[PDB]
Amino acid sequence: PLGTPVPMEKFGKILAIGAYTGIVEVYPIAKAWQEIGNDVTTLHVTFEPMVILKEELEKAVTRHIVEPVPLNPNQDFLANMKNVSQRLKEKVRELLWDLVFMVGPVGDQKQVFEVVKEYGVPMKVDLHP
Amino acid sequence: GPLGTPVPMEKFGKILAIGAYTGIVEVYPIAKAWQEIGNDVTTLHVTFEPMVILKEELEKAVTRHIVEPVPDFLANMKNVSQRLKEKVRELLESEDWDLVFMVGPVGDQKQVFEVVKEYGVPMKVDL
Amino acid sequence: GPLGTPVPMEKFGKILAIGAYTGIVEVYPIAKAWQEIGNDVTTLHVTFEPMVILKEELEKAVTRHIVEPVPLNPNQDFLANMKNVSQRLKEKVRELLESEDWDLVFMVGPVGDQKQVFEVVKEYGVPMKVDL
Amino acid sequence: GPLGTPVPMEKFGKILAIGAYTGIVEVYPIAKAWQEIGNDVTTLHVTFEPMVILKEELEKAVTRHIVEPVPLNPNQDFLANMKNVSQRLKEKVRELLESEDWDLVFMVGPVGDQKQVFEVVKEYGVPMKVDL
Amino acid sequence: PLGTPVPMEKFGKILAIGAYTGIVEVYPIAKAWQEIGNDVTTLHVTFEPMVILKEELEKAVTRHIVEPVPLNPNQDFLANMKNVSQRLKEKVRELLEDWDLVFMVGPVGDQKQVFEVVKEYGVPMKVDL
Amino acid sequence: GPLGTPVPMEKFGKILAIGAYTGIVEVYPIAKAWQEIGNDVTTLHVTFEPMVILKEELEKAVTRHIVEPVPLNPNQDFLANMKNVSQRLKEKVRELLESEDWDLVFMVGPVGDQKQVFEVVKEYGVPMKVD
Repeated sequence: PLGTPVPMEKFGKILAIGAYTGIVEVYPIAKAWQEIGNDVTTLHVTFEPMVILKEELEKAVTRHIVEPVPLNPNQDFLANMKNVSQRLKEKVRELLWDLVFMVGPVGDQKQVFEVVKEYGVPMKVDLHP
Repeated sequence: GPLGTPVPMEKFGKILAIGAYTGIVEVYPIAKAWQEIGNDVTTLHVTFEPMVILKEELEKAVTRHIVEPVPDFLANMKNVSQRLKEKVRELLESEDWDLVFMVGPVGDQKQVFEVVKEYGVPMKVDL
Repeated sequence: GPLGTPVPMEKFGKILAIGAYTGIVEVYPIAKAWQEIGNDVTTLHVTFEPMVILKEELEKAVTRHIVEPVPLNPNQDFLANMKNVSQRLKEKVRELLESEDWDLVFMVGPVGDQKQVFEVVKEYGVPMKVDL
Repeated sequence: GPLGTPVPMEKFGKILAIGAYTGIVEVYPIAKAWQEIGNDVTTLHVTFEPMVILKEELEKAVTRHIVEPVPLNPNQDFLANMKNVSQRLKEKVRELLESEDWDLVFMVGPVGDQKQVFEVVKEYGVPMKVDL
Repeated sequence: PLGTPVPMEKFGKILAIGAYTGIVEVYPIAKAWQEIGNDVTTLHVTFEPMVILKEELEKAVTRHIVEPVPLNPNQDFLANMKNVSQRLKEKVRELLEDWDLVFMVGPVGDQKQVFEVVKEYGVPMKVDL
Repeated sequence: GPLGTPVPMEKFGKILAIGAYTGIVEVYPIAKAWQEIGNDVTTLHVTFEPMVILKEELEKAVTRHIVEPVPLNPNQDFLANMKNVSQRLKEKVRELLESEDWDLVFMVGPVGDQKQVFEVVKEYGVPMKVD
C-alpha cells in the first residue's frame, strides 16, 4: 500500500487539503509540488488536540493554514465530525486556483467537491494502490 | 463526484472489515452490504476513546463488531497503531479469514498489511 | 482470480440494474446490496425465454424485478435472434427512462448490447455504469 | 461510450482467444487483429448449440477456430444448462493446454465462468487476461 | 509492461500519431485498426535521421505521413525538440478532414500540446500507458 | 488533459530513475521531487550521443545522474541503433542492480525497452514502476 500516486507537473497555485490524519500523507506531496515550482498552500482541518506537522510543511510550502476545531466531549462524535465538515466547507469557499488536492474521509471529500465544483478548478482525491 | 471505495459484491466468506479513525464511516455500508449478500463479516473499529461512532448501527448489520478504543498526537497515533497491529494479529490468530478490507490512513494500512500478509490472507484497501 | 465488477456502495437513489443474458447472475448480488444500503433499485433481465434465472431471488431482494424473455426463433440464425434481444432490451430501457426518473443505470452484459443501451440512456442525462 | 476490452497489440506468440456465449462477438475483432499482427491465435467458442455465431468469419481470420456447442435443454433450469457450458469450457481448455503449448490466453464471458477457466489456466503457468 | 492496451472497434477515420521512437509502439496498433475496418492514417514526426518503419506501415495503413525535422548540433536538445513540438501542432491542425478518433504515443509534453489543438475540434483523443 | 506519470510521494529509499531517449524529460521532475522528499535517487539517461538533455539540471537535483550516450551508426540504420541503446540500458542497469541495493526502480521509455529492463530487474527482486 503506497501513498496517493500523483503527477509531478507545474499546475500553478494548488490547495493541498488534509483532513484529520490525512495531513500526514499530503505533507510529502505538497512539499514536492512546491519544490517542482508550484505555489501550493496546505490546509489542515482537524480537532484542536490533533494538529501535527504544522512546523514541517510551514517551511515546505508557501502558506500552511491550520483550522483547529474543538473536540466537544458534550455532543457525540458524529456531531463533532459535522463541525469539521462545516469548517472545512467554509474555508475552501473563502479561499476561492489551478488545482486542489485533498486526502480525508470520503464524506468530507464529497462535501469539498460540491464546493470546488462551483468554481471550475479541478480537484484530485486520494488513492491507495 | 468522489465516491466511496468501489468494491466487488461476492461471497468471499469470512471477512474482516477494518476501520481506523473516521474510516469506519466509509466501511459501515460496505460491511453491511457484504453481510447482506451472504458474507460472514466482522468489523473492527480502532480509534480514540472519545471518537467511537456507528457502534450501534453496524452491530446490527454484521455478525460481530469489535471496537478497540484508545485513550503528543504523535505518540498517540503510535498507540492506535500498536493496538491495531496487536488486535488484527489476534484475529488472524484465533480463526480463519477469507478477505481483509481496510480503510484508514496509509501508514496504518502499510502496517496492518504487514501483519495480515504473514497469514496469506488477501487484503483490499480504499482505492 | 477475476472478481465481480467492483462497485461503490452509496445511496445513488433510484437505480436501474440491467442484466443481459448470463450477466444477470453477476448483477444479482450488486442490486441486492444497493437495495439493502438504501437504494430503490429495479433490476431488468433481458434474455431468451428458456434462460430466465434467479427471477425469484432478486424479486425478493429489490423493489421491482422486470424480466423480458425473448423467443429463440428456430427459423432464424442466432445473429438475428441475437439482434432481437438487443431490440427488445433497447425498447425497454427507453420505456423505463421515459416514464420515471433515475439517478443511476448499471448494466452488465455483452459489450455489444452495452453500447446500445448507452445510446439511449445518454439521451436522458442519467449516468450509466457498466462492468469491468 | 462503452468500448470493447482494450488490449495490447504485441506479438505474444500462440494465443487462445476464448469466447463464452455472446462473448465471442467481442473477441472476434481482437483475435482477428492479433493474428494480423503476427500472433498464432486459435479462438474457442463455447455456447449452446442454437447460438453458434460468426463461425465462418473468424474461421478465416485466425489459424484455428474451435466451436464447442453444448446441448441447450430448455426443460432444465438455466442453472443446470449453464453448468454444462462451464464443464465443457474447463474440458476443452484443459484438453488444449494439455496437448499444445501456449504463450497467452484471453477470455471474455460471464465472470463466474472466467473464474473457473482461470483456475485451470493458472495450472499450466500460462498468463491470462480478461475483459474490462 | 506491455504496449498501450487499446480497444478494437470501428471508430472510423483514425489519426495515429507517433512522436520520435513512439512510432514503434503505434505501428502494430495502427496496423490492427486498419485490418479491423478503420481508415487510419499514421503520422511520424521525428528528427530527419530517425525516421523508421516508414515502409512497413506505409503498406499497413491507408496513408502514412512522415514529417522529418533537422537536427541542429549547435544548441541544446530542449531546443531541437521545440521544432518537433512545432511540427506536431502544425501538422495536426492541417489534418483537422473529418476524423472520429485521434490517438498518439510520444513524450508527455507533446501529448499536451497536441491535446490543446485537438481539444479545439471536439475530437476524441487517447494517449498511451 | 494528459498528464505526466502520476506517482506516489513516499520515502522508498534508494531509487533508480531511468529515462530512455526523450523519456528523461518526464522523469526529471519526478526524480527531483523524490530526492527532495528524502529519497536517495540516482537518475540514468540512456540515449543517442547527440540527444543528451537536462544533464546539468538533474545533476543538481539528485544525488547521482548517470548519462550513457550511445553513438549513432548510419550503417546499422535506426533498427540496430535502437537495439544498440537497449544494450547499454540492460548492461548499466545490470551493473547498478548488481553493485548496489535499491528499494525501487522507475523508468519511462519505449515499452520495448521497458520490457527488457524489466526482465533484468525481476532477476534481482526489485520493485519497478512504469510510466
